[PDB]
Amino acid sequence: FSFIKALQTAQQNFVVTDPSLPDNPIVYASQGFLNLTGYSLDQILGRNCRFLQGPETDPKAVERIRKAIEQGNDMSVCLLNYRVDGTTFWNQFFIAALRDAGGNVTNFVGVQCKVSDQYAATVTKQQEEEEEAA
Ligand SMILES: Cc1cc2nc3c(=O)[nH]c(=O)nc-3n(C[C@H](O)[C@H](O)[C@H](O)COP(=O)(O)O)c2cc1C
Repeated sequence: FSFIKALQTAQQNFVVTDPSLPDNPIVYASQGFLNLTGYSLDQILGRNCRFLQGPETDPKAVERIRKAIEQGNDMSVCLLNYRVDGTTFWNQFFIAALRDAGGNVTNFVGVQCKVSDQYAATVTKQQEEEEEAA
């Protein structure tokens, strides 16, 4: 709740989605998200965030995000995302399930952090090794 306030003042790139609506659409996007991705609000409001994914996005990573959403818990992962002009960037992605006072999930918050090639090489390597383990 103030978590979201904290992201605003930290000027982060994030969206909030509403899983009560079909296909878990975006109901808010920060200015930082618009700047990073090059989309406008009209393009993304009421839409699922998968438009950030492209042909070279690791599907194992997308799957990890899917399970956390199905279970209503938190995770992070580094994957390839795509801007509106089709240019790419490395995204250290974080997602949190927001629960109400009764413990029911009301929202998801996805924070996008653009990261370097150097950083991404290490983390995706570690992710590949984790996947190879299981
Ligand atoms: C709050 C939120 C933020 C999201 N942000 C991203 C993102 O930055 N990058 C990404 O590749 N997927 C993002 N997604 C994941 C997709 O929306 C989708 O949940 C994922 O691709 C798995 O579900 P699907 O198989 O139905 O596409 C986000 C999802 C949520 C709920």
